[PDB]
Amino acid sequence: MKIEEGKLVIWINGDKGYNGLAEVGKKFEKDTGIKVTVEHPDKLEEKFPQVAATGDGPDIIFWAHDRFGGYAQSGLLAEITPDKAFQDKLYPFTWDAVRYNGKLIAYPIAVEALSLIYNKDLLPNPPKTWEEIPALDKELKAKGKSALMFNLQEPYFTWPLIAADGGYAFKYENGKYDIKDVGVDNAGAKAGLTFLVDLIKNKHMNADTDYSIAEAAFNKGETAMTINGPWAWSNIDTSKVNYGVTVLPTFKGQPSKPFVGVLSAGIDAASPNKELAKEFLENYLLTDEGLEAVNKDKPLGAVALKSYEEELAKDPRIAATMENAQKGEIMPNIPQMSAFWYAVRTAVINAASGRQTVDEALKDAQTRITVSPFGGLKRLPAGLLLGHGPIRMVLAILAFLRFTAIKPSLGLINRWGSVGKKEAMEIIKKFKKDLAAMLRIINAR
Amino acid sequence: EEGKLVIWINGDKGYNGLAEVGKKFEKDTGIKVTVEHPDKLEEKFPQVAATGDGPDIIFWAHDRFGGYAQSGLLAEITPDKAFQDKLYPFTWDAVRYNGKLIAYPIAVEALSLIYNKDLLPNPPKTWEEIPALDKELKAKGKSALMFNLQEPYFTWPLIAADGGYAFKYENGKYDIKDVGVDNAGAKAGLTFLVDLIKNKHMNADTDYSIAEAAFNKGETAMTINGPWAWSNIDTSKVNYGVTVLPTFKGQPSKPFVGVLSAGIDAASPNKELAKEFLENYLLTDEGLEAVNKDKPLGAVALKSYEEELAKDPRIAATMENAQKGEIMPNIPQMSAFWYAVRTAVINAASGRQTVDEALKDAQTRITVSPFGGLKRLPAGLLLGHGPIRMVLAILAFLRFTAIKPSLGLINRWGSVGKKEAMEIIKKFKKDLAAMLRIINAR
Ligand SMILES: OC[C@H]1O[C@H](O[C@H]2[C@H](O)[C@@H](O)[C@@H](O)O[C@@H]2CO)[C@H](O)[C@@H](O)[C@@H]1O
Ligand SMILES: OC[C@H]1O[C@H](O[C@H]2[C@H](O)[C@@H](O)[C@@H](O)O[C@@H]2CO)[C@H](O)[C@@H](O)[C@@H]1O
Repeated sequence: MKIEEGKLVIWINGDKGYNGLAEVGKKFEKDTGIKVTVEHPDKLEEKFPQVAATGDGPDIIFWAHDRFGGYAQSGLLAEITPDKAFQDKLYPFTWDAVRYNGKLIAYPIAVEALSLIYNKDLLPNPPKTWEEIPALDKELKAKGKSALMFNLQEPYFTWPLIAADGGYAFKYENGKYDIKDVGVDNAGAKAGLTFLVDLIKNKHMNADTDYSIAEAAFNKGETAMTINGPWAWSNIDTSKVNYGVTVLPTFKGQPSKPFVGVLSAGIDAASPNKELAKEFLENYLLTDEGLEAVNKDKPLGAVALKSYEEELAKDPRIAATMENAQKGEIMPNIPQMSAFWYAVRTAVINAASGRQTVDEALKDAQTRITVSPFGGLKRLPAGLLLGHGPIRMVLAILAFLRFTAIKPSLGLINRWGSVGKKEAMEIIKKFKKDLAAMLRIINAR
Repeated sequence: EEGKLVIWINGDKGYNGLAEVGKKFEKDTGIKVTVEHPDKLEEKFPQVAATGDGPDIIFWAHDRFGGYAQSGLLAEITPDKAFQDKLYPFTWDAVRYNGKLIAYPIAVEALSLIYNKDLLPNPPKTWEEIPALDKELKAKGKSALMFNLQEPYFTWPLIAADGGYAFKYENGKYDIKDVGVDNAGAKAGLTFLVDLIKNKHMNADTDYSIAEAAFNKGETAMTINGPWAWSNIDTSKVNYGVTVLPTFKGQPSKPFVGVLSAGIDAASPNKELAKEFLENYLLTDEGLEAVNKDKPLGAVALKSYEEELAKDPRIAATMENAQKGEIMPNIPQMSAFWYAVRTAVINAASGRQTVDEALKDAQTRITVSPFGGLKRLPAGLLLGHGPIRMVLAILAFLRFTAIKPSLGLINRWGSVGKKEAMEIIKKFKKDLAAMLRIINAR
């Protein structure tokens, strides 16, 4: 939504406790008279880099830390410099997750990892291994039930199994990720995705199953197990299903390795409410009371705030969450992560639907990820400098030529003379908007 | 501002007489007409065009307008058939570019040999006479010849005499690949000029102001200048004659002929005002007379008044030297030509370069000038290599067109110095604003 000075607009995912966040925003307005609006737009992580620094986006964006590296590379995030006093209140490993090229670029909020969730009434002792689940499903099927439903549309949920036997995103040693060494192709990844695919083939799961379908099934008591994060516990509580939260099953004796996200709050680089945002984040949200308000709505997991984390550590569900976290890996925050997640999402969906073989799917994913950094434009359109092409491109290259004090061709200046007054004026105004965004990003540094 | 008129014209021309017709315009229209004469106005204009910091009307030799037009800085002019017949057809030609009229022709101007009758009763008819002439005058405490050596315009008539030429003219087009700055003719003309200097007949530092002061005080017998110069000379009370330029190897001195022209900025909100001013106030008998009465224009483009003044012997001399020379080309490449020859002449004059050095340098420099427009991006730009301004510009292009930049390019964006990038981008925004003012004025 359109940002004004003297107000705060926040984006969070629709699965997070946005209503509880709205409540701490209410206390903020009570004290400051500054209105806080919380929104949960669809595809906000894709949306943000598109509207950032223009004024059409939020002042504050919430998301797992993995996407913030790409934002920062674009310069879309304000640098966070909290006082050492505040920085001490949060676990250091959580600040690590939001540090990019020597700069802190967001506030860590909570650590989230997937767990195995099970119906204690249907399944008193959940399976310790993935390999046991087919026999278990056959057993539950005879009673009109299902062994396991979790959404297969999002790579976040299937990745833990794919990584169990040796799959990895980017090779990590010391403090660096090797963008040339991707592990989506290897034997471990294939074995993990193959087991998943066989699950579907043998009718133990359906390839179409998404978040909504899996949640409803578990919450209605139709399935004995699901895989989900702390945010899901609220709805399960409401359905009164007697459930347990535990360690994910092993694959080939090895733990499922979930990617660990740190839910983090970023401040838009061009925001005129930067001081406002930092006050809200530091002094209202990242407190025992602010976190409890959000956690009350939808559980955060293990909060980054030492004070409240120790208080919530007692909960067995959170201990299970943290146990899975230790067995998994903190997500890298590098820009290539976007390419990784996109390529792997395609591979899992294609393999699961029998659309491609496992080997075909993963080879494609690996190639797509390995080559992504080498992308970008390499040549201008053949006749752009001659004045050939869409009017938008032509006015853009004329702008380029003027910026660099270089004389345009005759074919190009003819287009400039021939363009309609209304057409050129709308196209340019957009350019003005782009230039203004660029200046705001540089100025915020 | 809207409802005001700002005009630029060279400072040695009749800007005061021009301001007079402007007060006339203000009397009948209520719109104030401001006249300014910035130094290097012909170089400054493309810098300030469409920004709001420049003039509504710019006066200059037709020479420079082909370049202005190519950058879209000029408004197309479309006078009636009635007004067009008022001016000589050959002057409308000089202000034709890409099948469009881009300025109003005012007057035709060419250089002439001006001489002191008291010091030199019969002026030299050849150039080769001048050295010995200088010796004769030096014994009387005088000088033979002083004229501006800092501007290629004043030297060119000598350089072009023995076969030096700007751009070849075949058919109805100028051969952009055929430049004659390095040939034997150009060599002979400049070498002589240089030997003239090393033999202390002239000084390489001599500029417009110095030469004018010397002639008008009667310290030098000759100078080389345009019709605009006659006004100050009249006032100095020096008895002078305006005659044909000297010869060189029996061949005539070939001055480049200029048509003083008035042009309107593409972004002017007062274009309608400007056109009425130029057509109905300036380019009349009364308007031109007012200007010519300040500083002589030469042979004006208005048929009527040119006929009334083709009686003055000074204009007769002007036109006489004009026939011997050539009308300047108005192509965009003319800008690179003048700059290249300016350096070659200044360099040779100071012994900084030998003549062959200076001309070969200018020649290849004029032949490889990119007025034909950009054909390729610089090597490695899209890979993120090059000067920061260019890299920032291409990143802007990419954002404008929603195209993904390379990683090298993205790396330059994060690596750029803040103050440097900010000044470049603020500049970009002003450039974009100028483009919009041009469109908004249509
Ligand atoms: O899918 C719901 C769940 O996904 C998120 O994980 C993301 C990752 O963070 C994104 O950058 C993108 O790559 O897709 C992944 C899902 O495949 C969050 O970590 C989590 O909070 C959110 O609820
Ligand atoms: O000398 C280079 C210069 O020559 C011409 O400039 C003349 C101008 O045309 C005259 O009207 C008068 O102002 O004297 C000037 C030279 O001092 C060209 O018009 C100009 O573009 C070129 O650079």
